Amino acid sequence: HARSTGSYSLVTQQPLGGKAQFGGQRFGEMEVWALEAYGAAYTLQEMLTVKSDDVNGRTKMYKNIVDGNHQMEPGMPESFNVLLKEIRSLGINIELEDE
Amino acid sequence: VTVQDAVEKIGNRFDLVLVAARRARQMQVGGKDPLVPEENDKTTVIALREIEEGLINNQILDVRERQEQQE
Amino acid sequence: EEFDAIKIALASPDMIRSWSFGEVKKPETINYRTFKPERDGLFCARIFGPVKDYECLCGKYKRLKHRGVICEKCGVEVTQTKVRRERMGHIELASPTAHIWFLKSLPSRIGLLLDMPLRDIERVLYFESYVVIEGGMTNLERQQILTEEQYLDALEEFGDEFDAKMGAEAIQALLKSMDLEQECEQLREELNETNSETKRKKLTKRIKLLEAFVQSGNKPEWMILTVLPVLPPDLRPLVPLDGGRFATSDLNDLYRRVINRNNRLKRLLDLAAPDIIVRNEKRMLQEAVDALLDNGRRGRAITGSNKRPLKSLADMIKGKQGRFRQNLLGKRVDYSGRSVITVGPYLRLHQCGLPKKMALELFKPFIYGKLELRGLATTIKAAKKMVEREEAVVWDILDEVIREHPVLLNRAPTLHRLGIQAFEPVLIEGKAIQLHPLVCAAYNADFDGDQMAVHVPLTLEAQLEARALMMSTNNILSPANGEPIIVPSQDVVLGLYYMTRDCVNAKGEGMVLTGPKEAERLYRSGLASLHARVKVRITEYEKDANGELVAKTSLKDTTVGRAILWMIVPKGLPYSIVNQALGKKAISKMLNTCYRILGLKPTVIFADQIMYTGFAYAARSGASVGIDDMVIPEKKHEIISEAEAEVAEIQEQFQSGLVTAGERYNKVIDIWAAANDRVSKAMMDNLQTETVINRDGQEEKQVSFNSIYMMADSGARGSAAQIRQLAGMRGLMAKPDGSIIETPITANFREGLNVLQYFISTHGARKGLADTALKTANSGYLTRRLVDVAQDLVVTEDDCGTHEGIMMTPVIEGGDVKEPLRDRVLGRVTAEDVLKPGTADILVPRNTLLHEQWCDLLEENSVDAVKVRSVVSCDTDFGVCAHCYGRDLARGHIINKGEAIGVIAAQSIGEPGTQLTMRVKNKGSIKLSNVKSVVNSSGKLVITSRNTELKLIDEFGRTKESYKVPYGAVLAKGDGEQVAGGETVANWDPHTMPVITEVSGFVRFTDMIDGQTITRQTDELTGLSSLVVLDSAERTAGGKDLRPALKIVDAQGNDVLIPGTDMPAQYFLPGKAIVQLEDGVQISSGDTLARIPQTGGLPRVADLFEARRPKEPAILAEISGIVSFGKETKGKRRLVITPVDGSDPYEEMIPKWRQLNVFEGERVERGDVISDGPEAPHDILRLRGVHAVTRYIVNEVQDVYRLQGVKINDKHIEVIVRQMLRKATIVNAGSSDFLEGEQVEYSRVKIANRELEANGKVGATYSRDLLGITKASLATESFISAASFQETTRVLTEAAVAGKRDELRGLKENVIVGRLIPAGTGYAYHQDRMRRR
DNA sequence: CTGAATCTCTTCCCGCGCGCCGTAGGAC
DNA sequence: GTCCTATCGATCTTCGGAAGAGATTCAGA
RNA sequence: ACACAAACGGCGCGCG
Ligand SMILES: [Mg+2]
Ligand SMILES: [Zn+2]
Ligand SMILES: [Zn+2]
Repeated sequence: HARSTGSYSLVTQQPLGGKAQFGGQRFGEMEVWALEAYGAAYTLQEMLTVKSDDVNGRTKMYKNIVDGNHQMEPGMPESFNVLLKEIRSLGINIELEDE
Repeated sequence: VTVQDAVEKIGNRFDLVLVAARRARQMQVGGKDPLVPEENDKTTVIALREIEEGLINNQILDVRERQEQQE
Repeated sequence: EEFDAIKIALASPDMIRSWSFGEVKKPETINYRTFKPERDGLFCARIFGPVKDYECLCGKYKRLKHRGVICEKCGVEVTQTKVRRERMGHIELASPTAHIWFLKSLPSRIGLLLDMPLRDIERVLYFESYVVIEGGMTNLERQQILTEEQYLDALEEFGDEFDAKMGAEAIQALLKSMDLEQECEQLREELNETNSETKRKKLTKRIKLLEAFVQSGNKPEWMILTVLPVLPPDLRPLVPLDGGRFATSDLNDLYRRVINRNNRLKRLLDLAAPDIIVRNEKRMLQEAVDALLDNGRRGRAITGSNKRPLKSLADMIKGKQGRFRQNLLGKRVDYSGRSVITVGPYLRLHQCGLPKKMALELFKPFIYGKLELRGLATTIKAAKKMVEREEAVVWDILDEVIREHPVLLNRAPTLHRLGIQAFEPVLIEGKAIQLHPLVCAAYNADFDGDQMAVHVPLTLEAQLEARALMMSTNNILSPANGEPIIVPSQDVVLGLYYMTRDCVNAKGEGMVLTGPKEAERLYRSGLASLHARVKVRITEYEKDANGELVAKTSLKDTTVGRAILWMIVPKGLPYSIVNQALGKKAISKMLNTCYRILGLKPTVIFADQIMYTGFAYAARSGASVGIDDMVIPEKKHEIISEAEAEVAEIQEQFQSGLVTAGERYNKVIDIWAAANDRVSKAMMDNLQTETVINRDGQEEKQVSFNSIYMMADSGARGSAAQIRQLAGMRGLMAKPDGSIIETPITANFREGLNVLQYFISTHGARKGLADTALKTANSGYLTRRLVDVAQDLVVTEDDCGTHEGIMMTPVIEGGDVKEPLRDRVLGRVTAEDVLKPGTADILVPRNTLLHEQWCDLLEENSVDAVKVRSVVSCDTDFGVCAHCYGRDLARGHIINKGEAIGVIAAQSIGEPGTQLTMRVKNKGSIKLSNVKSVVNSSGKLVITSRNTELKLIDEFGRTKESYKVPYGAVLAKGDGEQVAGGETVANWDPHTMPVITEVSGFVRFTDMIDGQTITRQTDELTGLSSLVVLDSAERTAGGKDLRPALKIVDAQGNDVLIPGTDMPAQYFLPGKAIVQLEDGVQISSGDTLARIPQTGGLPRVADLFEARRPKEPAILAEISGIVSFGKETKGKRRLVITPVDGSDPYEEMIPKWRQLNVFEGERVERGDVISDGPEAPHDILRLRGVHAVTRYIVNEVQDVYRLQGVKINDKHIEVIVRQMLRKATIVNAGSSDFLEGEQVEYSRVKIANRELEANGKVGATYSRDLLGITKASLATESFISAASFQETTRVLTEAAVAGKRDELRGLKENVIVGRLIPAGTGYAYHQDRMRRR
């Protein structure tokens, strides 16, 4: 099975899963540790932001590839927002700090 | 190609990649054509070759950009 | 956008309103007949946002141009639908409502504040018991709870001299009533008085909480919910599973219940329903909310008709299914694929083969760009349209695109960073992905069907990252140990092994060849056999003192195969290494040494040629295996028959009664053990010996060319055990209980088993599978714990500044060494200059990187131990210094700054853990330690010390041996005597504990009382009956009162003084000591008369890291003082240890059953074993921790793997230890606002003292604390990481009350938010980013 | 305020392939 | 038949396991 | 108007 591009789940913008649906491979949690073991970071950043969880970045990435730039914009993982909302949906007040 | 040698010139694995990427984007879309000859390689390798010679380096890159700004 | 920290807080009610964009009124969702969202309901458009694109439901507007207007007909703003997923709504609660977590956190936050137990306040909350307030006017109370009837009768007693309340209202009122700041100061005053520790700890918890609470921006009254937020609907989608028959959506369902529950209460409030009904309603409302949050923390979870518990809000966050594991720390990624694996011999090491089908898909965005760069595609859709063709031009472009693009391949589950590596692709017509054989071994790939996953790096930076680091050529060395992981395969090694072997006589043998060139030709023509013996001329190169390679030529006698193989060998390597049979052993070190001598670039190409050659001649060898190959020794039957006869004698002798059943049993198995071994001797010796050959006449013997022997002998596969089973006997076997069946499996496999024999074997086989199944599951959960705690550590400093360090020795156990000091000191840095052999001369600088030659130089000298700096000793702040870590296993040279070692260490340990299981002797000179001894009347030295050790020297002057010599044991060796094996060390009592008459004189019963303290035991048949001492814990009160002591006497009427001191020499006695050398008998110094009576892998390492106090720890001494008894044994026995200076009145409570290494007057020092048994690491830390406990822990874990022969580098363990004691405890006011008795993270206190003492102000006195990794991780300061680890709710609450702010230090935090982690590449950017600060 | 013998909500390798399968009660 | 409508919570096939630390809790000292 | 497409949650069986 192989997928270059495809739809994304509603509840979380991450790609669909499996073969029946044209889902993408899951980058396992342990494998991230392996990546972390090596000093590479840009790969990891691209891995989650561009390839998994940023509507804006991946779309812009899509164009850049057609533009031959092969450059990504940092973006921000969407699912993180989902978590923040849920936590904020609890009795907890949670915020992002600028300074 | 496989380098395992250019790292000696710059002296660090991480700096090698970081500096190389800085140069690579120049030849990618930034202009400033490759200094080393071309063998239908890709800019990542081409820039990698430039450091592999010790021809390009961070200090030269720092000089290259600042002097270019001019008018 | 720019941000740097996350903060946690409790939302004041207005804050919820601030988030709100509308009150959700109606408990309905959609117009079920035509599915509009329900206005004012759980999906109201105007509250949340438009359902479609940019337009409202009433269609007042239809373009972006209309941005920024409500539509009066249906309200909702004309805006992007995405806003629908973002904005939140609020609910108005009919009554104050309690948030459960704060109620039922294991330490009840509300309860602790109230100082009222969880169970009691629950009554008030649920409206089943009243709490009275303002009752000081009467017998009533500030906050006393009372029965409803108690309250109702109290109402008869008092009209309104009080107030009694129920539910959250009462709780919130009590919170509001708190003069919270004064309460803490009021409690602070109490602490000063508190005279008992159990009270103090309870108190300390409360004040700290209150101080934190007030200092935070939180206020307790907010905790009681009055307004409630509801998640944006899109985040709680209701998918039409089957059109109108939508899939269940629990959160909506819970909301539905609450809203309806709320409304119904509202109605009665409107109607002013009778009090009892509404009271119940209030609880039912609380119940629903309680369920909504947790749905299971309450007495009973609620469930639908499907009979499954509904998923509460917390569920989506907590645990394995939570967001952290489900989405954040691992996620599905586009441009990925999975394939089945295959081996491509033709591939070079850096290359990998993949199928065109996957490749065509994976690079579509790249293809489109090239097409439009080609201009062949007018537009993207046209490009996509052409790709559908799979036209030739597409393949041409695909080749151009893929021309050098690196790619990522990973097996699952990954063991370590070697588990993922980068490759350059080549295109394949089939569908499997082709892998280089040498690499796959590192991947642990077995081609029985293993799948593999592929990912493509997109950007310039990633491509360089992949090529620079991950590319296979870079990763020849293991990081767990700086050793080649590339050692060839079973087949590759065997073919070379066969090639390198020699034949005594062979075709073409005995010629002289100028060099390999003609050797290859001669073999190729078949005029000479591969392993035929031959004389050859050869040239080889030596690299000079600087490295310049110069040639020498010489003639050699060799076998032909060696010469041809030499052609593959590059220059600079001596021919001798290959002039021998090459098993995996020889190849392993040959390749390893080759790389170090020649470097990496020749090595990688050298490996490929080795791989190619091995396959080629393995095929030519025709190294097949057949049943005839398995020669069986005839002795098998003979020994079996011989052994059987003897076993029959043992059984008959047992029938005769001549032997017990156990002795009968164990003797039989010993007979079998000898029989099996003799079979192994015959079987193994024959197979290797099996070749007799003629050489120019006459015959000679040589190692056999048998297929089976070659496979095992080469080391390619199997072991001597396998062949012993197949050719010899399957041997002794045991039940699942581990008991050995009293008859072994005499049958081999070449001949079939009998039914029962085979049935017996099933027990063992399944057990092995069973263990593996659970082990693999258990080990993973261990690794997860490891990674979390370890992740934080990073090398950031060059030098920390310490001149201190730990000292390294070879493990000296089971007598002499069991490991070389050479291997351990390698790659480290000295702490002090090495003292040269002799004295005062220094051999190595104080901080030299102890690389190979110096280590060789050191071992060349007479060194026994050396002192080295360590990561634990590293003084770095928020990290580690490079010099403390020293060499990198995967690079040979010192580490590059900015690398997170912690993950490396965790993974290094993680992989090998899977391999665990879950189901005088020599020459030398003598030396003693912990020595105290006296000489007896027999002219030999006997030990008075209670912890004496024996150690021996090798007459080179280096010492490697150790043993424990029991207290009272007689030393056979003094003087540091020279000794040899069999000259046994000592006369000692391994059965029982002695008591020694250390002084010389007459042993008397002076103050030894007959009957009450020493009693004549009957002794049964002995005829003689012996006086025996009895213990305090067993004897009458007289035993306590008249406690006997063995006292000697001389002319004074009392024993001559304890040598040098006038104290009586009476030896205070325990029970069960038997005396028949009764009063008045002669005795000499050191004589004794008393004899008093005395697993697995993965779990052992597991609890060790968690540092659990053992089930029953050994009892150890503390303080340097003399011991004494008084608080007579009743439950615990009490002993006083009195240091003669300063702190005499120290005493402890001790269990009765433990044996004691001291009784009443022994002078003992800190940490001395009062009894043996497992030590609690914490106390080791407490006594002499940092260096000592490190060495203890390091040795303990190393033993597990050293048992398994797994070469884990110790330095990784030091990394774990760093975290284990990253915490510290303060007991001091110091000159900083740390609580007088406080627990802190070490770095924060360390730097605080740096500035505080630099100011001349009193630094606080602290001790460093031991936390189990699980406990340590949860205690970490960056709550986000801990929150993601486990027990989420207990963590969040901790942050909540604290209102903590996170600076997102470490990897996990950065990973979650997705910004560049401070790893090698990312660290440089992050380092510069702070430079902007 | 000491003592165990009592006490309950955490956790239980990583991924993959099919198959099935999801509120109750009623105008008669 | 189609379509409307209001709660949802008792008694039945339940028990099918168990390591580890904060309350609350058994015996006086 | 130059543009989306069919997964939410469980259970069983297998896989390395
Ligand atoms: Mg396999
Ligand atoms: Zn409208
Ligand atoms: Zn250091």
